[PDB]
Amino acid sequence: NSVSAMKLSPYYKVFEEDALSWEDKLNRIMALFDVWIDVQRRWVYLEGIFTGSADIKHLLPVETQRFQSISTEFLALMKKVSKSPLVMDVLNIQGVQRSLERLADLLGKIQKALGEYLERERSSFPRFYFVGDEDLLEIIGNSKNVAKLQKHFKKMFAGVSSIILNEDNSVVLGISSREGEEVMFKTPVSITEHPKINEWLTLVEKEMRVTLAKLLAESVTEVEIFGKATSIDPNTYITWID
Amino acid sequence: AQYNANHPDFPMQIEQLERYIQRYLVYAILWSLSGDSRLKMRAELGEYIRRITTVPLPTAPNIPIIDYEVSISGEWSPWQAKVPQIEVETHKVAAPDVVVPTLDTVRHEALLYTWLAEHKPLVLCGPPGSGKTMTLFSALRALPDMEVVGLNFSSATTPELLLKTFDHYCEYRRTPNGVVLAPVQLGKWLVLFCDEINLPDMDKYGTQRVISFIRQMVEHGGFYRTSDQTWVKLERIQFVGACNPPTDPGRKPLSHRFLRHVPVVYVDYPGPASLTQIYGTFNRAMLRLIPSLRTYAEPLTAAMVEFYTMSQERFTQDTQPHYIYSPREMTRWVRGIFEALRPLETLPVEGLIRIWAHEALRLFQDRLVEDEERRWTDENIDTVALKHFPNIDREKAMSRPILYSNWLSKDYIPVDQEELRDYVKARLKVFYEEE
Amino acid sequence: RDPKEWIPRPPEKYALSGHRSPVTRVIFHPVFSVMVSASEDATIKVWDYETGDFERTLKGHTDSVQDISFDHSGKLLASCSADMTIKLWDFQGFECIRTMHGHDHNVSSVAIMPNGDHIVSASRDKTIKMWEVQTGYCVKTFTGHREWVRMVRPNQDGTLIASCSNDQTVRVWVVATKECKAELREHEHVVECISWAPESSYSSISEATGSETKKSGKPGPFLLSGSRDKTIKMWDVSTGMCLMTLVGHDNWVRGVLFHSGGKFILSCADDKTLRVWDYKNKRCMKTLNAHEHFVTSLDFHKTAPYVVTGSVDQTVKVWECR
Amino acid sequence: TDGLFTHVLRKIIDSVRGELQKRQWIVFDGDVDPEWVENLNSVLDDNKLLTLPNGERLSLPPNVRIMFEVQDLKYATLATVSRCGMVWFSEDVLSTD
Ligand SMILES: Nc1ncnc2c1ncn2[C@@H]1O[C@H](COP(=O)(O)OP(=O)(O)O)[C@@H](O)[C@H]1O
Repeated sequence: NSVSAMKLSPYYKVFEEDALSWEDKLNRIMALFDVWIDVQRRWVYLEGIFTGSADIKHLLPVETQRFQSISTEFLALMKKVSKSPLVMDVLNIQGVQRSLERLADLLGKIQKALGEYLERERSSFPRFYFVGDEDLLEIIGNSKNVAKLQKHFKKMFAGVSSIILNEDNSVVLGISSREGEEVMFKTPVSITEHPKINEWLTLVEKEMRVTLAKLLAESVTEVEIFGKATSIDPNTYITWID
Repeated sequence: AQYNANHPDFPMQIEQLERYIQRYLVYAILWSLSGDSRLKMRAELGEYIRRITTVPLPTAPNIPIIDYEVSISGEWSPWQAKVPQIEVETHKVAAPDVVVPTLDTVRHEALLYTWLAEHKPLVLCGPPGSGKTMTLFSALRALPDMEVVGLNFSSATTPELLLKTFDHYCEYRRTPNGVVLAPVQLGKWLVLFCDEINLPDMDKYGTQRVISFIRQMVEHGGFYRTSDQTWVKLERIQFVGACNPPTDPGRKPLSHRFLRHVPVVYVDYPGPASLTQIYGTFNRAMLRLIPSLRTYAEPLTAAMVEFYTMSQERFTQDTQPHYIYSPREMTRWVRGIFEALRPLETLPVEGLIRIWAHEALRLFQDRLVEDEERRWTDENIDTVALKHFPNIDREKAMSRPILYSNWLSKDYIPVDQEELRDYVKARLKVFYEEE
Repeated sequence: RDPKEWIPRPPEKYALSGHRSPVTRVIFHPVFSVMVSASEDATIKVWDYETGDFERTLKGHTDSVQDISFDHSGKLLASCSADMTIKLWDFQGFECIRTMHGHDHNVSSVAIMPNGDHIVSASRDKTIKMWEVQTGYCVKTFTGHREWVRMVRPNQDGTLIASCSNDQTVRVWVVATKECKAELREHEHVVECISWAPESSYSSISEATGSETKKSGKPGPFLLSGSRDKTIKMWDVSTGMCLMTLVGHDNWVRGVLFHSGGKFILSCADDKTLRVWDYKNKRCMKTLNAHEHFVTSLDFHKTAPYVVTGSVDQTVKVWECR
Repeated sequence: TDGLFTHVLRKIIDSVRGELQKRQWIVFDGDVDPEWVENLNSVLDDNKLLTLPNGERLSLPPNVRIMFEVQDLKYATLATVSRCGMVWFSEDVLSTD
């Protein structure tokens, strides 16, 4: 925007060359990083698929070898980036844009080859049938980082917009809705004891069901006092509602 | 300079520098004024130098000076110190890559590395199969920043072949100083290996077009692009030539204007001692497959060398053009015996002798024209085997129909003539209905 | 005689010789105790394998018969010959009830689908065709092979058909959707014969190859492919990987199959020998000097302990197993 | 394979480049017939969901508005008319001056 505003200024004629050079470099860094962010995300949620699954090697051997080679190339490029982490240095890397394009193409080719694996993982957690292939890949691959899984709980549950987690992000303490209403699990579910996504998700849903049952029992016990009562005071009713 | 870089705390001193320079000057004169001549001429030049120089020289009464290199410390050290008796791996026997170290081999490798380091065009001259390509590739293995591209010249070779090679492996880029031709990859020097530089035909006015083209690119550093008449300058492009002696049939002497830019090294056939060393090493590596046969390595190598020598002497290019024998046939001999011995868990001496005779027949008798030559080859194979392998079953090893095939078995084993005939008849019956 | 362990023994039972031309293939009748052999004299002779007595000849083909097969009930016999025709035989009345044309050249294989309502055949015009039994109409044409298709064999449930060709590859097709499921290309020469793995050997194959048990419970169909490079290779159709390579024949492999008990591999080659392979240890147990010339085919009876091998010497032999 | 509207809505929902923090307006400038607009019945209702045949359901973000710019509604059904708020632009709204 600043470059364009300088362009429309009358004093731009003396500064045409270097302003155009800066426009070119900004356009090139944008073009590089737009594909870079996507490539990074795809590698992030494909490495989890290809490492956390022990039987994917036997189910999809050729694709496993292809992804191992692609990941090796990506780690080599990442090490080259970390050697000189300057934005201009990585920009000036010989064929960095072309490498990013071929990486995106290869990751897309691998991603489309993980269909049957997803359609089979849906059998473990039944609610995965209502989740798209890209979303399912993001869920399964990024099971370790549960911070970014909060946006996928609305597609699997009626009102569980997000889950409640401890500081370590290793034990599920409860669930939350879109309005901020929270349900605290009576027995919190630990992800460490059940590392796989589907088992601890099933434990979370079962704990939600039993927790709502127990809280319904407690609420019924509390509200039977309000029944068969000639007069009810406001404050206790309001605090019971809250 | 490299020694000084290796020793930052103790740079080269003046006395060590002068000693090194004097010894290297004598060594360079010897290898520059006689590198394109036989061993006897090199010895004569060394004797003349010893008679006329004042530089300190090796004290050995009979060893010629050319056998001594110049160590960086400034003293004469024999080339024999860099030729260890290696033990080749069994799976790398007679492989194209493996090179058995030899005095001539190490001397020529050092000479080529000296010439190739300056990007100076050079020519290797010698009889076919002497080891010119082997030595060049071995020297180029010591220069990781060089890519070699092989071109094979013929009687019809024209600069168009070089232009196609340049189009494939190089790119024409426009620069402010003009058009520059450089290899597509960066930081590497392209080496053009022309295997038959002296075959291209001379016109009726005694000029080879491709030789003049190469001379123009070497002396003037470039050529003219005939599409737009634009001068093109070469960058990071090097030339290496190989050729048979000009006295050989079909070979033409190179122009004196071309020869001034290219030093010439003469790579002659290895002597009987060098051949014995190389192929005894190969046989020792080969014969470790069968432990019971390890004691027969030396007689086997001696028989191979003797038969090769007599075949080379008896059949020459005077009789037939294809009567060319070289260490290449010895390498093929070793490779054939090795491939015949790989699947065999055990084998008596007679079986080894039969394989040796079969490979000798397949290498030295297939190309023969007249029947008398083939009879000579048969009789002399028998005599050589008897001489170098006494006290063996003559009839069991040299039943005249020496046939080997893997058609009747999973492995390469001797096959009877009648069984082979029946099998070929059945296979022909299938062949008629199929092909 | 362990009910799933017998292997053939070098004392032959009978050496039936009535053919005037090399015997192409030999099969067993699934229900009756009867044996059928096809030869290059355009005749399909029928033998009794208990008493070694010739019964009758099924003629009608013009040129050499290349393959014969039975349906599950054994009530129909399908034979293909070099005259580009496939004939369906009513084995009860021993008459040709239907002759099917449509292949453009020599037909080298034929097989009846396990459902029995379709016939699959492979020929030299690089195509595999499917024919209705009832109408004789061609309904499918599996194209994709680049050379002469030598064999075609359906799996146990009939959903997959495998084929081998002169193009040195083995292809597995899907009958329902005509697509090529996999293209198994590791043989260095022309592939002659193929055979599917029975369900009784799935556990044995999985434990011999070291393959970990799949969470689905099905190890996946396994395929064998004898070829002219004197090797036998076991494949995993689901993954397309060669589980093992069996080496030891001295010539081109002509036939290969499993023991009905799923513990051994029986194979015949042109090295004049019949070999029994222990794929558990990937080694050959027993070698039988079956015939005096090339051995063209073999069959293993499902229940009775009997092995039959045809040969180019115009002799069909029955082997007792002990 | 996502369609044009599905791709746009999914890109907005993902918010890889901060799409959710903007004001996203999807304007359907063209003719309306029940063949394509009835697929937006769940989108324009209180469900705020775009249900696809593959079982995927895309929630409508609160910052996304579905817009239709049409010249007539002689083919739209009552279900389509019922689910949206109409603003009527008579030709007298834009005078020649
Ligand atoms: N010292 C050595 N060690 C191993 N092999 C050798 C040695 N000297 C000669 N040879 C054999 O001689 C052959 C040389 O042939 P080559 O170099 O191709 O001849 P040219 O260069 O004239 O074409 C090689 O095949 C190699 O096996």
